[PDB]
Amino acid sequence: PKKVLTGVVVSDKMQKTVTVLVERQFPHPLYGKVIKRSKKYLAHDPEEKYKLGDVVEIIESRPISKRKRFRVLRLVESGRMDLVEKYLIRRQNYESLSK
Amino acid sequence: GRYIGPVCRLCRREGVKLYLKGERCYSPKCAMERRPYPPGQHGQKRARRPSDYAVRLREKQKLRRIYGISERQFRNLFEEASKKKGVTGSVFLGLLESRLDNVVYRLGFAVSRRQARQLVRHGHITVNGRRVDLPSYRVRPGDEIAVAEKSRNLELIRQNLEAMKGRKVGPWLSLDVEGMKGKFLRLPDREDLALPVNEQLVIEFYSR
Amino acid sequence: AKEKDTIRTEGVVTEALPNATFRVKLDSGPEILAYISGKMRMHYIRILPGDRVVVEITPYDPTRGRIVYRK
Amino acid sequence: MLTDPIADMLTRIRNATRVYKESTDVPASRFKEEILRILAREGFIKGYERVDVDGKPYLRVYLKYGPRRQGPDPRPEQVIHHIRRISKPGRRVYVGVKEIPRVRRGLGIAILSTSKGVLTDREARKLGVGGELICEVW
Amino acid sequence: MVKIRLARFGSKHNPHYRIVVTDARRKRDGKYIEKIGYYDPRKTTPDWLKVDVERARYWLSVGAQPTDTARRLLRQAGVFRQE
Amino acid sequence: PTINQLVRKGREKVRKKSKVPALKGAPFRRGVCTVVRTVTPKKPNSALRKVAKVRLTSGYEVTAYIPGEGHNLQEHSVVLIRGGRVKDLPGVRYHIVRGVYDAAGVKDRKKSRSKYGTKKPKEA
RNA sequence: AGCUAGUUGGUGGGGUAAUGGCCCACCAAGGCGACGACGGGUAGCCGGUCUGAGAGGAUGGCCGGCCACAGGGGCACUGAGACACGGGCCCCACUCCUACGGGAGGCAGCAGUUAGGAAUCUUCCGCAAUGGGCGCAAGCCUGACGGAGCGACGCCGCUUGGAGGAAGAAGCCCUUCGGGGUGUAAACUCCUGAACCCGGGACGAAACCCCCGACGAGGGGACUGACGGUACCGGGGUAAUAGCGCCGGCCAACUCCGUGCCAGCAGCCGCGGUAAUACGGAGGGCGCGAGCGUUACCCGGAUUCACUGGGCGUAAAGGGCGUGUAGGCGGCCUGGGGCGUCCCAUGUGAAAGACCACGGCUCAACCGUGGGGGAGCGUGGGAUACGCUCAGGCUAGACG
Ligand SMILES: [Mg+2]
Ligand SMILES: [Mg+2]
Ligand SMILES: [Mg+2]
Ligand SMILES: [Mg+2]
Ligand SMILES: [Mg+2]
Ligand SMILES: [Mg+2]
Ligand SMILES: [Mg+2]
Ligand SMILES: [Mg+2]
Ligand SMILES: [Mg+2]
Ligand SMILES: [Mg+2]
Ligand SMILES: [Mg+2]
Ligand SMILES: [Mg+2]
Ligand SMILES: [Mg+2]
Ligand SMILES: [Mg+2]
Ligand SMILES: [Mg+2]
Ligand SMILES: [Mg+2]
Ligand SMILES: [Mg+2]
Ligand SMILES: [Mg+2]
Ligand SMILES: [Mg+2]
Ligand SMILES: [Mg+2]
Ligand SMILES: [Mg+2]
Ligand SMILES: [Mg+2]
Ligand SMILES: [Mg+2]
Ligand SMILES: [Mg+2]
Ligand SMILES: [Mg+2]
Ligand SMILES: [Mg+2]
Ligand SMILES: [Mg+2]
Ligand SMILES: [Mg+2]
Ligand SMILES: [Mg+2]
Ligand SMILES: [Mg+2]
Ligand SMILES: [Mg+2]
Ligand SMILES: [Mg+2]
Ligand SMILES: [Mg+2]
Ligand SMILES: [Mg+2]
Ligand SMILES: [Mg+2]
Ligand SMILES: [Mg+2]
Ligand SMILES: [Mg+2]
Ligand SMILES: [Mg+2]
Ligand SMILES: [Mg+2]
Ligand SMILES: [Mg+2]
Ligand SMILES: [Mg+2]
Ligand SMILES: [Mg+2]
Ligand SMILES: [Mg+2]
Ligand SMILES: [Mg+2]
Ligand SMILES: [Mg+2]
Ligand SMILES: [Mg+2]
Ligand SMILES: [Mg+2]
Ligand SMILES: [Mg+2]
Ligand SMILES: [Mg+2]
Repeated sequence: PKKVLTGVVVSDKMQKTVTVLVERQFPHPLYGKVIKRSKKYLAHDPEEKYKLGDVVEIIESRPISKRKRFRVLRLVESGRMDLVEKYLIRRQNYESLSK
Repeated sequence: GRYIGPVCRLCRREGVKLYLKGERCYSPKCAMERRPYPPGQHGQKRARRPSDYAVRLREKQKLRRIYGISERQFRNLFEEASKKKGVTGSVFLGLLESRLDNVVYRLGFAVSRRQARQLVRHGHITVNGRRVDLPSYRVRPGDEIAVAEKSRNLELIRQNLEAMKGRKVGPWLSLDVEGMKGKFLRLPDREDLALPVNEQLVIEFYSR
Repeated sequence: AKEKDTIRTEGVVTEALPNATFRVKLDSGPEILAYISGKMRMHYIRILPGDRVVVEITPYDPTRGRIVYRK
Repeated sequence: MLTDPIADMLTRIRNATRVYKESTDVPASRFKEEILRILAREGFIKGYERVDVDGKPYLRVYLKYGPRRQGPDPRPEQVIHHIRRISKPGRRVYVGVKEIPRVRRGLGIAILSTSKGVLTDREARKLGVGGELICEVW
Repeated sequence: MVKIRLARFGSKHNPHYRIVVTDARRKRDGKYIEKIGYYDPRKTTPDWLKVDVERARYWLSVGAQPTDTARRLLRQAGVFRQE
Repeated sequence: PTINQLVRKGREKVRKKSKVPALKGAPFRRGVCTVVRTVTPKKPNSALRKVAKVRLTSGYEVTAYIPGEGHNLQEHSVVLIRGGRVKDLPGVRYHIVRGVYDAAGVKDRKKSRSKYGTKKPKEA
């Protein structure tokens, strides 16, 4: 099957593209305690149909760019910006820890 | 290869008869009946309480001495036994017994285990009608050990058979004295053997 | 093998280094840091500069002597 | 924060047994009740009633004890000699049916939360289902 | 051209083969597609060759090509035999 | 350390600090001597414990210890180090294995021979 | 600790077998980052191998898979497939010849040389096998492979005899002077015959090929062995290599003399400074044995990085305290979804290995056949306690 992922649209800032953010709650091989790691996926958005904070289902496609390999297959729930919010705050935080 | 040397010394050391002579060791000469102390310059000297390790080691030596095997071979056998299902201790001993030379000694074709080995290695021994000259050679159950036809007429073997004529083999074995055959019928056990060893100790030793 | 080789020459105690080591100037010449003998140490035999002491010296390195006898 | 319920309950039980309190008391829960049932049937307790302590649903847990024993250390031989949460929050523990713990080589038990319910290790093996391994008791 | 052929195994002076279907461009001992038979030339065993016939037939059908020795072996254990 | 802590940081895998830098993790290095000198041992041993500064095929310049009584070891002696810090002499981490190149068998040792490179004596 | 400007996304095009910033033109200004980007160091990666009870830790030699690279760096061309180890162009570095303009090279193919190194093989035979390429076939190649050589480099098997034989020869050693020890060990008698010699002699090789049969099935024929005159078999037939470590404790095994904190030993502790069971020898003993040791490395022991399985008053260890962001974590009841979780089914988990069983080498190592197991991941269905999530309610926590 084509790999199906579930994630929240953390960004729309490129034409016909969404930065989707997929959580993946996997148990940690050595210790066991189930980690909640997350990855950004850049996803082809044919229309700019999908706005920020949309939780979408994403499918691997032929390439349509260096680090953009996914059709947005379908929407699940929309508008849950809370989920975009945490991510955004994390991103912001970095600005601190430097020199 | 062999131990290849002074034997009743070994008997003296392990503090117990080990019968690596077969005839003399039976007689009033095993240097246990006449004398019985660990050899060399510190013989009659006080025997201080040995370590736990020490005892185990001595037991292993005893066992090894009895079956006349290069330590490596012994170790391999032990390992095999351990790998094998069934009680390692007993199974190990069974495996040891299974040795062709040892079987021959036990069947009686030769009086001494060394002698048996020698007999095997010259080609006087024949499993299942074939020259099986390998002292190592573990025999499976249901296998007929026989003196080779060309070795039946030879005097030593005849003498041994005569000695063994009437007097019993092992419970695990069968011997036909006339045709010089002898079937390794079942596989042996622990109670089936008179051994001065406590194979548990051997196991422990190997475990370390 | 244990080689009999050493030179049993005497010397003036020049200077006390640590441990019980001394730069002692011999009968013949060169000053070598010479450490005190074990025997001497055992019998507590002190040395100070301004002494004349027996100093056994090696063939391998005639630079490290050994102060043998109690002065 | 009271930050585990199940573990706390287990710990409460343990503490009450350590000083031979006839009956402990632990705030009620479905899961806790289930656990107690499993314990009860296995026999680590006399059983539980469910009282209302000061307004709130609470389970008395009637702790079983071995007989008053002769000699120095007159201390009634505990039946729950030791009790241990295994899947705690943080490190949660899920074991396949093959991986299900044989606690004390059979003697005491391991409580397993399964899709089939809370049930002893034995039960889990019988039904052939693993689950989240709650705790062991012996 | 996926061949049916004899992958050498065993040891020194202990030659053994597997009647094995592989792409021609391989280490003769290399990762083959299917082990469809085995064969001992030294004929030590009573079962000195055993080829699975159906699988071999299938391989032949897709156009696997048996190497001369392999072909011979197949013939011996009736794969080309038409009744 | 809480399991979350472990996940974050893990365990610092204990790196085995190498006791001998003869290099390559090689069993022996043959170096050429510079100075066969003699050294005073540490606090509780007193001798004139022999030694040789050795300059190596591994570029390092280390003082190996000479075992056995005597030595045809000189100055420009091509010699094989063995590795194995000797307790007494401070900062001497090696040996000279005897019975190779310039170093020769400790003469007329009858007992522990293979360790001193002394060829079996021809018994009459 | 920030990195990035073909960098990120778009449109358009080029290029490609094909997607694509792969590349370009033009916009838009992103994209990644402490869930550790970039930088540095290091390194082929894996099936496996070792080790470990296991979890794990190391490691990736050999055999199998994949990559990369064929002096260093570009680059294409040809082709089904390469940017091409024994094809091409170019630059560079090196060696090689040059009539000085110029060309010739490429062993990380086998073998060998030399260097470096502690250290690593024969300028071997063969196409008989199996595989490759070509060709109708014959056949030709084939340093793939098959074998032989050398190396105790490992593993396994075997030999250096066996039976008897003193109340104990000699020699050597201790002694308390009687004796003890070495030791049935030897000597010696009988036996058996590794070696060695003679006779025989493989299996591995039946196809390809030819004829009959249709050049099909199928049947018959004929040829062919590097190893190798080897293995092995039959006869013949002599008693026919033992060594190395250790002997204070850990650790199996002690006495004497030499020696005097010296010469030495040492893995740690530590022996030696005139009775050394620790040094050197001697006897004796213990361990292993065609080996035995040392070195180096790995794991183990080390629950000494502790997930299993440690700790933090005083031993190393609680931040000087707040307040907080990220994260981690989370009370009680009901309902759904079922992501985690569990189960079942099947797909995958190559081969070899490792596990088991049998089989073949006179045994074994080694190998073959057959079985099973398998962490993981895929898909279909299911389960709902837990965790998750969404919805609703509750008051024990929290705040008011
Ligand atoms: Mg051997
Ligand atoms: Mg020594
Ligand atoms: Mg395009
Ligand atoms: Mg790019
Ligand atoms: Mg541009
Ligand atoms: Mg680098
Ligand atoms: Mg590298
Ligand atoms: Mg690695
Ligand atoms: Mg490989
Ligand atoms: Mg080169
Ligand atoms: Mg080039
Ligand atoms: Mg290049
Ligand atoms: Mg090419
Ligand atoms: Mg090229
Ligand atoms: Mg390439
Ligand atoms: Mg080349
Ligand atoms: Mg080469
Ligand atoms: Mg050379
Ligand atoms: Mg060199
Ligand atoms: Mg070779
Ligand atoms: Mg040729
Ligand atoms: Mg061919
Ligand atoms: Mg022609
Ligand atoms: Mg040619
Ligand atoms: Mg070869
Ligand atoms: Mg060999
Ligand atoms: Mg060697
Ligand atoms: Mg004898
Ligand atoms: Mg004879
Ligand atoms: Mg011949
Ligand atoms: Mg002799
Ligand atoms: Mg001892
Ligand atoms: Mg010692
Ligand atoms: Mg001594
Ligand atoms: Mg070795
Ligand atoms: Mg550990
Ligand atoms: Mg812990
Ligand atoms: Mg601690
Ligand atoms: Mg402190
Ligand atoms: Mg504080
Ligand atoms: Mg706070
Ligand atoms: Mg928070
Ligand atoms: Mg909850
Ligand atoms: Mg939460
Ligand atoms: Mg497999
Ligand atoms: Mg297999
Ligand atoms: Mg067999
Ligand atoms: Mg709620
Ligand atoms: Mg208040």
